[PDB]
Amino acid sequence: QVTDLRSELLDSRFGAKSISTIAESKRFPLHEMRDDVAFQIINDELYLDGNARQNLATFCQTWDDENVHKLMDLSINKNWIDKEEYPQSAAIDLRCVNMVADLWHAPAPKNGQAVGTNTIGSSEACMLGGMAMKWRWRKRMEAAGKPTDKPNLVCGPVQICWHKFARYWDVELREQLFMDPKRMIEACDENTIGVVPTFGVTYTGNYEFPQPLHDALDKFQADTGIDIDMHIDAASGGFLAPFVAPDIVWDFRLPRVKSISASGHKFGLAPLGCGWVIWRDEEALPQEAGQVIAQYYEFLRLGREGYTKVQNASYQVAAYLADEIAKLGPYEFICTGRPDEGIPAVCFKLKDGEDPGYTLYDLSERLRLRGWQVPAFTLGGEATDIVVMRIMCRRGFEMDFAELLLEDYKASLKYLSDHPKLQGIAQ
Amino acid sequence: QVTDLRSELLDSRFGAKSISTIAESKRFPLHEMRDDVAFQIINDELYLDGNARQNLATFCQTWDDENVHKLMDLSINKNWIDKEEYPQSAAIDLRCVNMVADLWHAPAPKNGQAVGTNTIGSSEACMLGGMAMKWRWRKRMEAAGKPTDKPNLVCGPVQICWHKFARYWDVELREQLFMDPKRMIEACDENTIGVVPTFGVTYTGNYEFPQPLHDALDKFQADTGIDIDMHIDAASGGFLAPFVAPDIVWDFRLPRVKSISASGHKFGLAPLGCGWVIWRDEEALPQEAGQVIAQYYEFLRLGREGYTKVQNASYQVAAYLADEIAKLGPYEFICTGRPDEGIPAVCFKLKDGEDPGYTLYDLSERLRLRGWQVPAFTLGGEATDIVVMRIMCRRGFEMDFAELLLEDYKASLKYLSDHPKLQGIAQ
Amino acid sequence: QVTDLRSELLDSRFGAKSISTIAESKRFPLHEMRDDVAFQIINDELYLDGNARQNLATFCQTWDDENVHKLMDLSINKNWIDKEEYPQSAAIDLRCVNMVADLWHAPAPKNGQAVGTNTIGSSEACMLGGMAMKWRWRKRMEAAGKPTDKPNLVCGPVQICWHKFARYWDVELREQLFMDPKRMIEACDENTIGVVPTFGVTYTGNYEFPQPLHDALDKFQADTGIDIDMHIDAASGGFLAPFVAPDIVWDFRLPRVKSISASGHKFGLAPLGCGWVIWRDEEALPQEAGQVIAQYYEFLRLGREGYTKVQNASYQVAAYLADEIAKLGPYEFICTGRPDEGIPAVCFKLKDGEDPGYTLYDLSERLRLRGWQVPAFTLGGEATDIVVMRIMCRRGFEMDFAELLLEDYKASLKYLSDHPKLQGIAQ
Amino acid sequence: QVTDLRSELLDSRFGAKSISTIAESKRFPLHEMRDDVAFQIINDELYLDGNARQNLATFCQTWDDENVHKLMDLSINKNWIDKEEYPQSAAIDLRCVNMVADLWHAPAPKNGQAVGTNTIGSSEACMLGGMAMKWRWRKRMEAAGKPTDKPNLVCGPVQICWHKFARYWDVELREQLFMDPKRMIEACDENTIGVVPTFGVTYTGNYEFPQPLHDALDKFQADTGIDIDMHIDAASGGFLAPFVAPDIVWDFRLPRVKSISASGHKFGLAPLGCGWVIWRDEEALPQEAGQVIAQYYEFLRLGREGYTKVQNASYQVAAYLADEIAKLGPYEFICTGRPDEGIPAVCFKLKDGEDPGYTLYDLSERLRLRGWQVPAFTLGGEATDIVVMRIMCRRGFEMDFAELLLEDYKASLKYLSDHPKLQGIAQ
Repeated sequence: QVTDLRSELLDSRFGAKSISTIAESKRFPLHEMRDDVAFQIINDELYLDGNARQNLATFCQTWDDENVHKLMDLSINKNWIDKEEYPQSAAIDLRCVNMVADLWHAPAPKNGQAVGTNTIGSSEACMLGGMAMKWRWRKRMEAAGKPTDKPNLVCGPVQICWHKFARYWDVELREQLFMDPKRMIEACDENTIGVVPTFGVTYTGNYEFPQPLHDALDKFQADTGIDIDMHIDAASGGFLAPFVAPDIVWDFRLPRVKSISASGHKFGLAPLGCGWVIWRDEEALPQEAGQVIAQYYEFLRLGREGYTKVQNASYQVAAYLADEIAKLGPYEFICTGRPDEGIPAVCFKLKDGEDPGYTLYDLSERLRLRGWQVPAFTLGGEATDIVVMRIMCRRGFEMDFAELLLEDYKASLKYLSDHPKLQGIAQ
Repeated sequence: QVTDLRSELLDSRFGAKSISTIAESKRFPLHEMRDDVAFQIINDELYLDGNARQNLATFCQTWDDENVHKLMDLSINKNWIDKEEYPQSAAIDLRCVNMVADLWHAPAPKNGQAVGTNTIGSSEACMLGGMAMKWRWRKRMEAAGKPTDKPNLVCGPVQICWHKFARYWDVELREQLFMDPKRMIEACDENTIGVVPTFGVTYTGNYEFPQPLHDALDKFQADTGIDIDMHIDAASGGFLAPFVAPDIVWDFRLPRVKSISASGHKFGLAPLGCGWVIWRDEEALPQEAGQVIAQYYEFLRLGREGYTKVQNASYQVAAYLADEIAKLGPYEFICTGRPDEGIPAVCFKLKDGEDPGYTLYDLSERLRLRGWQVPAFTLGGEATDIVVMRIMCRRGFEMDFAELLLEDYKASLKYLSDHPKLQGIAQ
Repeated sequence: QVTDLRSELLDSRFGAKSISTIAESKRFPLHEMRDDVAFQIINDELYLDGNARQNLATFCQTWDDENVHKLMDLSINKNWIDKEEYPQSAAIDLRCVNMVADLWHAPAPKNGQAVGTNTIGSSEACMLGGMAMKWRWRKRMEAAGKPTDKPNLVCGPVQICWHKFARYWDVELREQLFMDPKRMIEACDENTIGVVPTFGVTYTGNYEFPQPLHDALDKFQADTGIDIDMHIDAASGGFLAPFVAPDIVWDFRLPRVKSISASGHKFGLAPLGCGWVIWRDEEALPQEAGQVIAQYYEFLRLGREGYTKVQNASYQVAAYLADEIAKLGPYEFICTGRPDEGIPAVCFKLKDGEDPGYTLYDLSERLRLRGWQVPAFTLGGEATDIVVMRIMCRRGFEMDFAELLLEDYKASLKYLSDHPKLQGIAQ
Repeated sequence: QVTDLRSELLDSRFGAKSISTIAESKRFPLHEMRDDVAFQIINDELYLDGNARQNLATFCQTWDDENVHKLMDLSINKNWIDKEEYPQSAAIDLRCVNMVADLWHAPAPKNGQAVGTNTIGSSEACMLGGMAMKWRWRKRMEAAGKPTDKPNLVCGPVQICWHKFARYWDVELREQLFMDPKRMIEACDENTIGVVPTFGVTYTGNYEFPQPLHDALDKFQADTGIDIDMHIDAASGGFLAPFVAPDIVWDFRLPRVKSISASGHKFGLAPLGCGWVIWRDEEALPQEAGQVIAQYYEFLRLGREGYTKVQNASYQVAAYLADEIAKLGPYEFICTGRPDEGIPAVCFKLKDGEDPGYTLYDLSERLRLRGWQVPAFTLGGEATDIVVMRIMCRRGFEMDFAELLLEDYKASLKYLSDHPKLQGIAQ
């Protein structure tokens, strides 16, 4: 009892009885071990997790500066949930709502504060905008006096964050890289909740433009009685276009856009995982604390100048990888990465014509051997045997890193080329 | 341009031109300032926020050791969203699901992995369990074949996390510290989705015991044909009773308990803000990453030993404050803080008979002047003019701190004792 | 024994038996506890102490950069007591004595090393200079040869750091913000040790000028035989005026100024709490280590450039608060805060005419509710009818902080405006 | 202009124009340099200062643990000066006063708080006690009615911290290792202020015992009318004997002892430099904040157990060095270092008989060559050609260090022995 306790006292962390056992799992621990052994046994499995620096499949953030770290450390616990218990965090939250609703061109608020909402993620943002539009539609059309059972929410080919809404909220849904302006309201002639055109969302890489379709909305209000609003689902374009392509018009510069939704952890440099919903004016919405601190710090420290600089760095790397991989092999880029037209990413498939002995699928793993989490994919359609690869570029992926990735690319190209029987490594 | 730039280079933190302006607000910054001045600008706001250590109105956590700090530091970015991209975080997630669904006594899972779900908060947990049992009821009673427009979900007098459900999910809801076992199913005997009795909820203090009502459920199954299940809403109880009062019956030890909901940031020592939902087994449920890792670390480091020691410390200090403030003045404690009956908290009101020259509203202010966020309240009922105070105890509230609070209490007593006109300071 | 000691080893700091007791007080501890639990026990007391950042009643320093911090860390123990054990600390000490005796315009020392002395505080400085000039007077006037029992040291109405001297050093104490040049020596024309006119000491805020009175000393030398020297008690003006207002005559630029006394922790940016005494040259004086080094670091890092920037920032925010609170209510500022005339502070009182339903005593309370230690006072005179408030500004008090104080000021205005029965909350 | 500025921006600390000049001195810096260059130029001269670890001439502290360092760095600003602005530091101050006045055996205070005073150094303590007993001597004498012009304060032969008092406070002073009990009052039969016998003072190494002289005091009270009190000047015995020699009686266990003075930075493990004065009870005294935090932390963390352990470690090292150096050469230890008799130190001279070719003056410098600041001295008496050396032992001087010191001793012994012309290296 005493001697083994003494050994438990003064011992190397790799000499104790506490560690030589397997980790706990299927039951609750009956006793307590030393905190350093627990810390080590946890740290090792996240070592096994992988290297997130080279994970090019994600858009979420990777790096944060020291001051952001200190700020989130200061704000670990306290919440903005209610009013006075922590009064300044809610104030800063309303400040950032003001700043974002300014950046996306809102009408100047009369009383002095904009209308918006911070959210945990983009899904909550989309669901909020959805039931908001549903509420105003039902209210005014009941003012009209006709009954309801068949409300179709148009557009949104593969977005499921809204299909969950339409699947649970009693909503029918009926819907080039995008849909033409006419068929849009061909399916949306009379009855409709809302029109949701994406903007730099994860699945549709490059912008699905709102100016071409707004002319449609206007002239089919002029033609037939139905006047329908919109909601842009800008998961990233909401924090890219106002810096690197300001002229192109997608915000409340148009009349009929009533609400806009974005995520701040993709490209808003906000670490935790956050989202924003912004409404045009009090008339828009119906009847009815750590991430804000880091986002406000980023807003102050960087501003339009620094944000333009960082997003232009990312677009630069995207252009570089595009051109060089283009002269690597027989590729056909669907998504190149120009600031005017899409988010900084490169999605490309093998040439229509030929197979170079090796499928793209099996190049991804020869890259993985080095630690590059570069993903290959197939799209959802009538053709199911064309396969693409996407190398998303983000903050914290410097040009040097792109060069090392391209060198490992080259090495993989040589290995598969020589040993030709690696043609079908993927399922 | 050059001279003031040189001044910008080598300057004290409080001599720069960038600081002497007011903070940003109603618009987006056009340029970028230096990181140090932005860091300070933010830091003094959180200074003005208040002192969270002495904020006794909250139940959420306050302090976390260094190991959990660096561990969450390591896991800041990565998420449990899917299997491949970060494989071990989801593994540890399912591990903690096993741990919890063990701690609340579940049937041993056949394949080897328990059923459950981690969530962002207790609200999502409550909503999820509610929709789940709604699906169960609708599907099976439609296998019976009779129409459904009259679903009354009973119990839960002041919980709004479920009133939001019943407000949006087309659900009518019809409903001593608790209600007697007979009237319970009186309101419920025929049509009913579920019965939700709380357990250590934020407003209700005492355990609303499920054993007395379970015999009721059984014998009105035996009497009338309706067999109705249950769902415990154990926000704080779920992580207290299995350590400091194990014998008391409340989890799946009873047959009809189909699901349990808890919050892990209240008394589960999990920092971020988390929740747990746990289902009995596969038959129950319908057809259709930083919190887990720190909660797993605390599970391993403390276990049953450490957790019992901690919650018993909290119950200890809660008993101490009870007795001493009891013989300070003419008080009537409704919530004392015994481990058998309630969460570690002390809620007391004025004696029914008399007023000691001062309300308990104004005593909160004379406590506040030194930083004690002790909240006074009024209860919800037909009688409005009886006021209470709650001095909730938690981890990180050592006993000498309690004696300090009591000394400041004494000082406030003397002060508003001498100057008797401070009788109606609160609105 | 063995089990409880095992528990003593593996335990959270809030589960240990050692903490669950009250702190020690009325006796010496017989045994020893662990260092972490004592560290926590102490830390929570300083938590309860208050927030020194928002304590505007003090003039002493609040913040110091990391370099001076780790520097005083390196110098924690060593002493400037003598040359033999630590020879360079005394070297830097004599260096900064040179620096100061320069900054206040001394005659160039022949040997190359100025005369002076670093001290622990301003009180010891005042006593030292007083005893020095008393020795001078007694020795020379006994070289004249007439008896000495009637020494009246004039000026210094409310300074007690000199009245302690005059209390036990056998000195008679004889003595429109300041006194006119004639009555000054009216009280003094024959027998007198010295004339002590302050220079923005703690109690008298704005400069009591020595130029107007020096012509007095000169021509009552020319008229009657008595030649009297002086000693400025510049507790703050000694480290403010030579940067932000240099043209004024107040140091040894005048002939009869024999000594100067200042404090280095007020506006000299020296952390510990220090003082300086400086003598004209060797003839004046009678026959008979962490502060210096941090003050030397700040001298080198900032110099005239940095110090000017800093004190001008403080005067800036002091003017801001003046104008804003001036247009808040019906106030009459006695001390505004112009660099030419006073230290950076704003002392104001109620208008002579009317009371706005609330005294300025009770406004300090509703400011305190948020943490602002803004002190209200009563003046010292034959008339106890006026109450004042002083909002002293210092390094570390950014301007956005000032606007935050102003917003809380506004809130207090509204509150005690609506509820009028708060007429006399202060004793 | 611009190119040199960009060079000053991107540059090693040893490539800038700022460093190539020597440090500032005889004047105030006109401009500001970079703070890192200033920090470096300060750091290197402290390098040149010396190594305080091997400075065995001092008794003051050398090392403090991490927690005391963080407490002091937390309190580097706040003061105990006044009651409200920092209320808890003063509370802890009176706590430590209670604990010290308990440790030295005071009568139990009736109200509950002891009488005492914290001070900056020992000098202020001695001066305070002196003026206190002077005041009582005066008031009692006034009641008796005889004039006071010849007050002699006995004892204190080489202490100057009291001779300054007697030099400025109009006090005549008339006064084996100590003076016999009879001659003490032989110089003090009738007129006397006080009797000051040291205890652990720096100059008189080993205790000047109060029990032998107290019988004297009692029986010359019984013999002639004069009843005279005492004051122990225990600069180090005050924090030594109550742990390592409790039975010996020198505190208020005796009646006539009215006050006791000590320093807390020598052996009280208090870093800053502090002192304590303690009075018997209210009847004793006349009619008219960082150090305490660290001393209170030491009191709690260590207590009687830890303090006994550390002082016994120091006495152990003192015994070891004594025996070993006695084995080295022909030495005659005057101060050996036994716990019953004196402070932990070893003072020794050369044997009266012979010179071993080298004096101990010149052995100290051959020790210095390695870094050992071991000092040699001569005493003030009738024969001043005997020379001693003292190796004071303290906390932070472990046995290993004593062994290395002895080895360097041995090496130096050989060098002087061989080269015999090093007879008179000291002045």
